[PDB]
Amino acid sequence: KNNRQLPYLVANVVEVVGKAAVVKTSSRQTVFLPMVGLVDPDKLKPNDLVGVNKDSYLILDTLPSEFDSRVKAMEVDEKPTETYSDVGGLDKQIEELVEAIVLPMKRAAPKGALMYGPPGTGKTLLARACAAQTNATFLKLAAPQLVQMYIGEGAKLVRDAFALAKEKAPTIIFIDELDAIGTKRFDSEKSGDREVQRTMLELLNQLDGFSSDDRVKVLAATNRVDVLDPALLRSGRLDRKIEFPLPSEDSRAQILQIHSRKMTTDDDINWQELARSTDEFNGAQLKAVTVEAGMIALRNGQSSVKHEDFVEGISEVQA
Amino acid sequence: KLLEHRRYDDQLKQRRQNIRDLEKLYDKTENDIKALQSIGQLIGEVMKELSEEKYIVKASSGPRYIVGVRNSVDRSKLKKGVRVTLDITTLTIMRILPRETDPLVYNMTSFEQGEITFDGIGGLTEQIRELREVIELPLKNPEKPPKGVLLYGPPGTGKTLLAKAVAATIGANFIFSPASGIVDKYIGESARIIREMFAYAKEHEPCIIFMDEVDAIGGRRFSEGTSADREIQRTLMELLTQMDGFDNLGQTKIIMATNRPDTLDPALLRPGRLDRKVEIPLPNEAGRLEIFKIHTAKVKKTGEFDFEAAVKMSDGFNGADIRNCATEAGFFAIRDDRDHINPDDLMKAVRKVAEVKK
Amino acid sequence: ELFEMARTKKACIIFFDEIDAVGGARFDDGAGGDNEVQRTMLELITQLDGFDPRGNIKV
Amino acid sequence: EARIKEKAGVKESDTGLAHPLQVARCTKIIKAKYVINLKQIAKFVVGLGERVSPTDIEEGMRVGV
Repeated sequence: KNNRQLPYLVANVVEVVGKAAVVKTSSRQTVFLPMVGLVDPDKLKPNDLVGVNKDSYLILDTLPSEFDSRVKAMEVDEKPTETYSDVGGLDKQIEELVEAIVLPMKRAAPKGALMYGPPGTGKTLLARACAAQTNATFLKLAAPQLVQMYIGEGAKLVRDAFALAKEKAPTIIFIDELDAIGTKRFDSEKSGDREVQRTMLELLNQLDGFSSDDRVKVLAATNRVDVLDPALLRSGRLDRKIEFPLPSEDSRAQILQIHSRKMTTDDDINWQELARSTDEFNGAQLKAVTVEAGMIALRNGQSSVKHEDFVEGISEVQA
Repeated sequence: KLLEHRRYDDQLKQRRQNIRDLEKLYDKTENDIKALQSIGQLIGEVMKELSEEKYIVKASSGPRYIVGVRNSVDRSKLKKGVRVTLDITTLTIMRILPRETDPLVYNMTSFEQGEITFDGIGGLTEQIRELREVIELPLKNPEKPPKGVLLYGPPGTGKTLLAKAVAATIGANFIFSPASGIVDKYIGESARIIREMFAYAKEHEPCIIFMDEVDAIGGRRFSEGTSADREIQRTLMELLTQMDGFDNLGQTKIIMATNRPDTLDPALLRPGRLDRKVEIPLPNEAGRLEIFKIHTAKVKKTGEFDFEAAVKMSDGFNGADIRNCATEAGFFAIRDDRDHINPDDLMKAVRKVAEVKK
Repeated sequence: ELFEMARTKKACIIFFDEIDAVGGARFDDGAGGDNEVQRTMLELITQLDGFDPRGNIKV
Repeated sequence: EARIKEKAGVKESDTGLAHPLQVARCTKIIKAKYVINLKQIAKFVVGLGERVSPTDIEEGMRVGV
């Protein structure tokens, strides 16, 4: 009979004499009840999701903490498949990537690493690469969401981000432009943004809450960081300060390769030339050249794309 | 011919044993079945006793109500602030209650003492002693008690761990406070939060109160305008109220946390609120080497593993940076196949540790 | 919501006059109040990067 | 006509006391209520297992998340 409703009100707990429990509803209403039938004193504990007859205030079900907000705008692409052949030249850190994530994952430590350098390289992809590679839950997470009107909403979000990810852990939580939340300023004026700060602090505390979980992997990219912390460099917090240098030319020839890859080409191509003529392109500028050369190559009528085409992509002002 | 006794007892033994296996679950489930008749009953504290029956009780869910007693009720025991079970329709006392609130381990964070003692993070020893005497002891020597103690420097260096190591040494319940949850939104909940943090601890004392890095709920704010900063100031003051106010640390003590001190309300730093401003410098070459052979060498390592020269190259590191030094070589260890770290693993790390920062 | 209804309106031109409104590259995070405004870009920065089709959704 | 027609539609909400939508109040069905409140009254999620309702979760005329 009493089963069930979608959803219930939930409530949290104080007492668990010994048969006694008092709970405060999602309606913000406290009832006593002799501990109901469908629940277990261990299931019972404060701060919990529970099925409760809304009318009777009779707890029906214990509820797992699941729809405890994923701030559903939080974007979880689960371990998408991306190679290290995706954007080349980065083997430096790819090692470190492995060294900061893969190896800490599979043996017996860092809970996360810290990117810096401009993305569009596929820094994102690097994450996405390891998202495939390490097979830990990838969280593509924009701090703007962590940036909120509610007070400590972000922290809540961060806690949100923390916990449900800890379920999907092994997880790699990606963060873009940490400096968003990466400035505490200097001062006692910090409530100015308490959000971006405390969220960091909350995060720091989360990064502080554990050490050994490789289940939690924390990946933060910036163009460059602003404030430093031995939280920002720590075993169990952000351990690894990871450079993303704008690649070298053969590395660009390596990356342009991947971009030139799916292109139809007659091989007038010489990459290194392009690679030499180009300077420090994060991958997509090669791809931009790749892009333009194609539009060019069509304007040339060419199905295949040629070196000159790419030269003309370059020619399309790269500055 | 005699195989029947089994086929008799075989059935029998199990059968007769299978009796209450099944049968137990019924009544238990039946209780659960039954208890579904047992219905929830509202809660509240007595604001006061109007008449012996007549009560002023603010619903724990909501506003005040004029109510009477019910039954099995002691109009004696019924008293101000007393949690009582209340009625949904009759709207009167459905029972008289003990009381406590809040997620003790969550909104409040309740962990007893600390994981490793002061020694394991030793090399902060100045503080280690210095704090203990100004924190632990004033309990056990009735001959001010201390107001407040504020860490600063880089966290977790042992820094955040200090609290646990602190918390460990006293015996009090360590109660951790992260900040913003104390006023998320949640357009209110200030003292009720903090006083539960006070009062629960005040009842549960000895308790350690540790408030994390308190610049969102601490600090002097900005223009001191209203972002909801007026929330913070309150919250900022709620402590001030408990501190510059008569509320003492009876057996419950308060550890303040910041990574930077100058980030706090000047009035907060004041005695009557804070009697200690706890620095955490970086370990010296000694302190490092101290912490070095502490944090590090306890990870399995060769004597080949380079003890001081690492420390020589180990400079401006913290307690966890020391651990990083270990942890980094550990990369090379798992990279060199080492349970015991080897000097090879090490100083690659050391510079690499001395690389990113000092 | 932009990027949301971007994909709703797909084959759509997201057009910004006044990229200078949010500002451009800046250190005014060193001041510390601008951060969100800066982030608002980084917002715009972040999300537009990875998943948004810009052959259809024009920026 | 449309009134009484949509009065059904009205009543089609009005059972269980019930494109942004913001909040669906599809209200108080306990067996069941099949709605989300994102709002400070009785926040709700239908899920945890396979949880739907054939055309429409429930009510408000509002039916949805």
